[PDB]
Parts: sequence; C-alpha cells; structure tokens
Amino acid sequence: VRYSLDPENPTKSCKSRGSNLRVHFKNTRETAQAIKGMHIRKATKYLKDVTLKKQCVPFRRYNGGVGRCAQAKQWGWTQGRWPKKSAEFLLHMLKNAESNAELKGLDVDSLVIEHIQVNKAPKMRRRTYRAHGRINPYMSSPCHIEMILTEKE
Amino acid sequence: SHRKFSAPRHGSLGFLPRKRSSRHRGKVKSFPKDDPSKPVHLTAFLGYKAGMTHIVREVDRPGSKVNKKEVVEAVTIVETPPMVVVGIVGYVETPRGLRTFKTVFAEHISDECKRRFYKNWHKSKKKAFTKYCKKWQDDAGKRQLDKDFSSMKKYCQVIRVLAHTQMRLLPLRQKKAHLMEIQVNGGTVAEKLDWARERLEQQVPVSQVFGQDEMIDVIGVTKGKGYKGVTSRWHTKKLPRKTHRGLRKVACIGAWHPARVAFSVARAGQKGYHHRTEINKKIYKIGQGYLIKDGKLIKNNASTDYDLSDKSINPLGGFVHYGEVTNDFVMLKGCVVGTKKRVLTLRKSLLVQTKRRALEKIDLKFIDTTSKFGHGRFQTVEEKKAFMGPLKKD
RNA sequence: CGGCCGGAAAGGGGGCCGCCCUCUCGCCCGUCACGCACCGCACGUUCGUGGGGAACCUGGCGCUAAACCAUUCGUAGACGAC
RNA sequence: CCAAGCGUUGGAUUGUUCACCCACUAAUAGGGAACGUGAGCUGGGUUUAGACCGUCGUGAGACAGGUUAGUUUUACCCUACU
RNA sequence: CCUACUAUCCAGCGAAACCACAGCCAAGGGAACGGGCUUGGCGGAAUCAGCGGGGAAAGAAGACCCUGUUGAGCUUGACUC
RNA sequence: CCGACUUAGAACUGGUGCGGACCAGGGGAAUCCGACUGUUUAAUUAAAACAAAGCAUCGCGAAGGCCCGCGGCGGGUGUUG
RNA sequence: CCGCCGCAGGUGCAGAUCUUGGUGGUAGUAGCAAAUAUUCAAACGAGAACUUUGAAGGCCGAAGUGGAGAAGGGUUCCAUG
RNA sequence: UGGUAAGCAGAACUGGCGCUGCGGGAUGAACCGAACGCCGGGUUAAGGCGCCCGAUGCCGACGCUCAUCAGACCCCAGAAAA
RNA sequence: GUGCGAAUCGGUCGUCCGACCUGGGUAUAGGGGCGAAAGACUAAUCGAACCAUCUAGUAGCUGGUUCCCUCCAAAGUUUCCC
RNA sequence: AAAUACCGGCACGAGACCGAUAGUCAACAAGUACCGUAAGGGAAAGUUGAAAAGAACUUUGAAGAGAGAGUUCAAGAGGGCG
Repeated sequence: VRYSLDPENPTKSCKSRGSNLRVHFKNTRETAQAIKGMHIRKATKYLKDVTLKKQCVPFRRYNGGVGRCAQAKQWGWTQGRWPKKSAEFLLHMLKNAESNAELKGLDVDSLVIEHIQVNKAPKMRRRTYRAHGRINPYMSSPCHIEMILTEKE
Repeated sequence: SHRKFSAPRHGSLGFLPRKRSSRHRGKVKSFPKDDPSKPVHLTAFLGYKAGMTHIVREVDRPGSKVNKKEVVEAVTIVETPPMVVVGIVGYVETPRGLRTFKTVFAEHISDECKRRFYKNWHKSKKKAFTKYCKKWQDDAGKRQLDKDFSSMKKYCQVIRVLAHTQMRLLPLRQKKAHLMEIQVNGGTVAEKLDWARERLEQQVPVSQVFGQDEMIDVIGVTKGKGYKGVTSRWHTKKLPRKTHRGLRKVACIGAWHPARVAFSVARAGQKGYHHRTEINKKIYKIGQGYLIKDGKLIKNNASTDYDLSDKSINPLGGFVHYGEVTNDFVMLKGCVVGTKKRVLTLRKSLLVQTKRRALEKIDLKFIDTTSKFGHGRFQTVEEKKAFMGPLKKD
C-alpha cells in the first residue's frame, strides 16, 4: 500500500495502519497530535494516563464546547479531555508498530513516532427519530490511522 | 416611549466589574495623607475575622432618646497577633505616578514569610533570600546596604514597611503568612527610614498602630457566593408567576436601537468575592492576648469594668468555623466584610474625624461570651455547672 | 596601567590631580619622494567586532532552582480558576 | 436664570394610552430610544374559524355596534453584554 | 430557603434548523433606520458558562390591502340554461 | 352449652394529641344566559350554540303526501294508515 | 484520438426557494432528564456499571410491571453458535 | 397649476440621470468640470494647496471679526421677526 | 413545542343506570354519503376525499434564460383598445 | 379480392440517434425492492485483471485491522476493486 509521508531511510523505520476504525475522527486527530513527536515509551505511558485521567489530550482545533481541565496547562492550552476509546485504538497501533520493529531487527526503546495521520473514513449511516414524524441521520465518523516509527538515540 | 413610573436604578455602577477579586488579601488603594509635623506611625494592620458577638454599653450622646440608657450593639472580633517587620520599600515620586525605588529585606526572614514566596513549599529546597542573607554578615555587603538606605533617604519620598502576619499563633489551617506594604506616615523621610530600619525584625503589636474608640477603614474581600442570577446579584424585581421562560430575570435587557446591550443593564454572573473598603468602623476595644505572668495564664479579656469575670472573648465551644482567639484582638462595632478566617486589612481613616459619634468614648458593661453554635444560654463554663448541678458524666 | 575625586524623571562614558607610562611622531606650513597608475564608468565611504538565532573552539570566575500536574483544602467553586 | 445631580409614590373604576377620584408626599414635571422593549412575559382589547343581540339586507351576509369562548413556535450560530 | 430531575464537567455516543460574504461602534450620505461605503472612534490568539439588545434572526413565494378581464364555496330580484 | 359482628355509656390516660399517613365538598349574597340530563368544531372555541320534552302550524284517505332513482308493472317511508 | 475543407445539432451555465448526487461550517454541539434504586461477591470470558448465579436493598401490589386469550403479526417460539 | 408645505401631485422648454465610467462636491443616480480603445511625456478644467492629502514652506496685498453656541465655500443638508 | 407524541404529558376537572360505554358483523360513496348541526365527519386529506388520465391544462403575472471580441444603439411619448 | 392501415404480437435488418444523472421506468435477481386499506405510486444499482494468478507462509492482536513475503506489465488494479 501507499503512506502519505515517506521516512528518511526505510531501514531505520517500521509502519502500522488501521483502515476504517470505529473511533471518533475529531477525538483521535487531537490524541494523535499530542503523541505526534514523542518516544514510543513516553507515548504508551501518556495514552495509559489519558485512559486513567492523569494526563489529558489538548483539543486545539476541534474545541467547540470542549471543557477546561487543569491538566491542559501542561500543553500551554485551556481546553482538554481524555478520549479513552481514541487513546486505546492508537495504543493497539503502537503495540502493532512495536511488533513490526521487533520483526525488522530494529531497537524498540530508541523508536520515536515521527509521522502519524488520522484521515476520515467512509461514514456508517444510522437514523434518529425526531418530532413531527421526521427521520434525521445519526451517522458515525470513523477514521483511517497510519503512523511510521523511526529510530532516534 | 418614556419609563411610565420612575423608579431608581437597581445596584450601583460604582463597583460595576463584579468579578472574583484578583487578590484574596485587601489591597490598601490609598494610605492616609502624611504631614511631616506628626511622629512616625504605621497606618494599616492585617487581621483575621474570628467571629461576631453582642456588646452592652451605656450610650453617652446628649439630646437622644437613648442618652444614659444601655444598648446592645453587634461587634466583630478581628484576631490581630503582632506583625513581624521584614523589609522596607522606598518610592520615588514621578510624573508617570509613583515608582518603587528600592526594596531592602531583613537579614533573618521567618519561614512564615518564606512560605509566601513559594506555590509548592513541600517540593522546594527553600533557597529564597539565602544569597541575599549573605549581604548582612560581610564588610563588603554592609557597605552597599548602608548606601541603599543613604540613596533612599535622598530620592525616595513615600517609605512603606514590609510586615508579614505571624500565622503560627492563629488556630487556622494555613502557615503561609500574608506579606503587606504598610506606609510609615510621620516626620521627615530621614527620621522615617532610621525608624523603620530600627524596627527591622521586630514585633509591631496593634496598640502601636491603633487605639480604642478610633474610626478605621476595614478592607477585605466579600464572602463569595458563586455564579448568581440577576435577582440575587442585582436585587431586581421577580417577574410574574405566569412568565413562560423564567420569572427570576430582567425582562427588557435593552431598547431596540441603541442596538447593543448596555454595561448598565443587569446580567447574571459572579456575586460575592468582591474587594471592598468599608469606612468609619469604630474600635470598641483592643483586647490583651492570652499571656502567662507568675505561672498562671491570664484570659480575662471579656472582663469589663462592671463584669469582673475571668472569661475571654472565646465563646462556649469557640468561634464557629474559626478556632480560639489566644492573641490580641481589635473589637469593631457592627459587621465587617468577608467570611470567618478571612485576612482583613485594617487601615487608619483617610478622613478628618470630627463628629459627636466619631469622638465618642466607649465604656463596655458586658461582652457576651454565650455559645454561637446554637442558642447559647450560659456565658462561661462554671455558670452552666453552677446552674445545672452535677451531670451523669461527673 | 593602580586610585583620587562625579552621576535617580526613564541614575552612564564624564571631568580631575598622582604615577608604572611611551614619544618629542599626531596639529599648521614647507622639503624628499614613494605605495596595483587595475588603463573615462554603478550599488564606493559609516555607524559596525550593529540586532536576532543556532552551534564550533577555548581560558578564568562561578551557580546547584522552580513552575505546572497529581494529591489536599473549602475562606473558593458551573468547568477552569482561586 | 445657571441647572437633568437626585427624586417624582400607594390605590378605587377602566383592556385601555387617556381620564377621573382617594390617600400619602419635598414633589407626586413632561418626554425620547422602530409611537424603546411579545425567540422578555402577559393576551385584558382589537383581529380568523363557534355563538348571542340590535340595526341593515329578499338573501348569502354586513356593522371602528355591544357580548361570550378562542394553539403566543425556535437560539446550540455571530455579535453585544455578563 | 430546602428538595428531586436538568443544565454543568467527564467516558461512550451523537443529530438539526440555518448559512452571499460575514460579523466592534458614532455620525454622514444613501432606496429617506449600515456589519461592509465616507469621516471619526478604534482593533490582540484560542476560548467556557450565561444571556436575550441587534443580525430590520429563523419558520412559511402576506392569511390583511390592492391588482388579475385567476378561481372557488354560498345567495338571489344577475344572465343563460 | 355454641356464640359472631356491632352499637351506646363510663373510668383513666398522653406535651390539646387523635379522619395524626392515606383518602377527602371552601362558603355566602346577587345579576346574565340556557329549564334540566344529553350533544358539539378528532388537532386553538364545551358555550349562551345544537338537541330536548312541551307548544303550534302545515301536507296527505293511498291512483295519496314526503322522498329516491339513468331506467322500469322500479324504490324508501311501509310488517305503515 | 486529432488537424484542415464542408455538413449536422439534444452545442458552451453561477443563479431558476433549478434537478440529481456528494460535502461543509454549525459540532464533538443540542442531546442520550416522564413513571422512587440500586449494591456486594463469585463464574464464564481477550474484555464486564449492563450477561449469568448467590446475597442484600427496592418496586409493580390481584382494576398488576402477574397468569391466559381474541384481533393483528408470521417463526418473532426453541436450542446451539 | 393644485396644495400651508412636502425628498408632494401635475404640465412647458432644454439639459441630464436611466444606458455613464472619469476629476471635484469628505460621503451621494442627477450638482460642478469633462464624457472613456491600450500607453509615455506635456498642459489644463471644476476644485483646491496647515496636517490627514498631491499642491502657498510666497518674508503674498488691504481690511473685517473674539463667539462662556465663533466662523469656515453651488446643489447641500438647519433658522426668522425683533 | 427540531416533542415521548404530525395532538402527547401532569395536576385539576366533566359524567358515571342511561339520549351509557364498547368489540365484531352489516348498510350508506364524492356535488355523494352521514350529521343532537361545528360546514362537522367521510383513512394525519374536506366550504367538495383519494387515485389515474384529459395534461406539458391556461397565465397580460413571478423566477431563470449558458462562449469571446468588434461596430451601431434606444424608449418610458402619440392614437385606438373591457 | 387487390391497392390502404398497423406505437400490440412473432421474427428480422438498419441508423449523421443515446452512451449509465443519457437512452425505455428498467443495460444489472425491474414493473423488482419499497410505499399505500385500495385504485395505484415506483426506485437506486454497469466496469479487478490478459488470465484468479483473488495474496500461501511468517508475524502482532480476542478480532476487525496491520507489518512482512508473494501474484501481476501494474495492487500506484486487493473481491462495490478501470
């Protein structure tokens, strides 16, 4: 297949990818930006803390009506949340990317997540039932995630 | 068209910015006007709202219908243990206002003051004023410290002293003391700065600042009440019961075509925790703190000239949501701003004190020491026991 | 080159006598002639070892913090904040 | 005359604006802001469909002629304000 | 003032109306009541809870009124049956 | 000797509390309209509107009155008078 | 698939509250608030506020949230996965 | 011409606007100047020339006027008798 | 009041042996039915149901009416007209 | 009888026609799915590649999903895929 961004040298890089995953696109874009440049081990402990509500994800773009937490100040932002399902899905994908470095003979605890990208997927359609005999869409917004780890001392 | 029946406007536009006071401790915006005729004095203090009780005194104002009759006045107890002077700041008088010229702190600063300079005292290595302290015990430092005092009695015009509260002596949870610039108003700047340098690492008790039957301005933050509607925050009329979308709000919030809504129109938001300066709060008595002389403690504070008990201003079961007042307190006529434990900036009047009411001398008959924690019946412990007799718990 | 003597409205490059001090050069005329004389030609000549940001070397003098989160409080509080 | 700083009320009857009276009062001035102000209310009046009356019309019906009953929707956007 | 459910914050889930571009004012002129123009006030990222001043806010090609040589239901001493 | 549900009266008693929760008519003096019960615009009008008994007109003795039907030695009222 | 000479037309879109399809901002917002209420332990399992078993505390309270039927549905019944 | 008047209603003549940009009148459908292919130089119109804003930064000429509501440029945007 | 709901919900009400309530069967069908009468009801449709056709009904009235350059360039007046 | 008519039917041939929002409503399991009690209303929906050679085997995960390897001119064609 074909990734958006190419690594510097494919030798010192491993990839993972998830097509049409049923997490919110917006929640997952925000938690993929928080993790965008971190070390693989710094990345996992962060996402495990997002799950436990000890470290937050700063909602920078998709911040309409999003509440203000004290933890957001670590990110020089006012607004933050703890997208549990979004954290867990790109913590399974770190599990998978770590598994691919293991296979390529790469050193795991030197890996930095360089490229990570959350694309919108084809929406799944469901309907809600509303006043005066009207039906409106209740469509899910699933997401393609694809990320490239790279060795950095 | 016109307002059909003219009513006055709900709430003042004076304190318009009805927000959380950015400070918790009441800033003195204005100190009294100094004249170089007077002897030197501190003009402000820093107390703590312990609670509130009755008094009984005989009023002495001729012509009134309460002349040589007893009254029952409400009083507050502001616990005011003596403040430690830990620095002096000079102010140069400039055409852009009034600029801080130079601060000189004391050699030995107590950990009560040090705590103020840290958000996380627990996590800190407590290094504040450890390289500054070294200026006082070398020849090369003492020289440049005395050249700061020399420089400051030349250029600087307003001398303020830095005094922090002695937080250890209070029943409160906190230890982080409250620092405060207190303006020294007195003679010439030279005399004022020799005097403040003399008081550096000294107790300033409240009798050195204030005296009895003195009208003083109390500055503090109002008791905070959170996000409140316009009926609570502004005391507007409640609308009719048949109102569809809510009867607890302002109906018309503007005319059409001044086509914004005016800063003057009353909206919902932060009620309470507003900085306020109440003037003309009279000192009914400055109380002696608990002290030991000749082995026995002395606690006879509420012992007036006509009572002669040995009861303190501590009521039965202590002051509610405060503690016991073991230190020297100032007893103010009437209610003052803020909740219990609230740091409470006292200040000498900005105003020439010339009335029958302001020059009045106060002779208390009876300070009420009954329990505030329910309908207290007995003044002291031994009265309750003398009346009720022996219980089963005896 | 060691000190003496000055400077708050938004503190400054000063001025003094003393020496360790180096010349009798600098300034004004007049002599002796020499220096890429690049062959008619443009952004030349300054402030300027300018402002800012990264690292590369190197010798002294030295410095060993805090904020935020979490927890806690309830004088505070929609949530942050306090 | 300088003058809008600060006031200018409680009620009986009326849908009323208006008027009128009672009583208080320093005074009970007059006005504007889409004849301020219905995603602010209220719906008493006008002003749909039901009905009664009087007058008018052969009639269906008409009547700033009385009478009675009659659904008052939405803010989560931008601004403004808090 | 108290209580229950909300609103509120969070995990998960997740619509819609609406939408030229948009969104700070004052006066001016102008299709005679400007978010934009002119002339002045001025103007600081990103936002949360509220709120009902404005957007002559949304809703529905005015039910009023008039015009149409467009109708319908009804009446009768209209015309023609 | 088998009794099975009540009723009335008395004593004493409690911090005058007792139909202790629950269940469960506010009342009076008047006017207007419609006698009443009934009915009615499902989705804004429950009314004084409609109906009603009572009252009074009118038509008709059947080849008839009233009425239906494109039609008929048709059909309803009428299994009537 | 196209250039040139002729021939032919269902031949050029920004609008029509255009037609059909797609996608935004709104917005991770409104919302997921009618009828009192859940809790503890275990088991299966990758995984449990919700499943199952046990125990507690509650509710319907025989005009039932009970047990059966008629209309209507049409396999929704039952077991296993 | 009607009308108290009207940015009202109705005519005559010519020119405009509509169909029309452009310089000036701060801003204007119509006023003033002038009508337009795309450009370089020159010069003007009507208006201007403290600063915004090109141009009086001339040693411009002669007066007039003090306002505790000055005055300040066709149409034109505010006043009379006294 | 973008609902639980294209009429629902709560309290409060009207009536509850009778012109009572009610299920099935049966009759009446569109200028027709049925109506204790409100132009009510006749399948969310009623001052004439719904379906298909005549039909692409007609419209002096709204709305829209698709490439470029070049040249010329109006009228809102006359007379007659349900 | 013949010459004449023939948008149904059974066969055919052809086209300056249409090219999947076009052309029949229907290029496909179309008068189908679905809607209405019924009369009736009535869709959307073509395309891997030359050939299934449709991705063995390994590897992480409970899995969907990946990382490798492999087929192929090409997966930059991976079973609603030119």
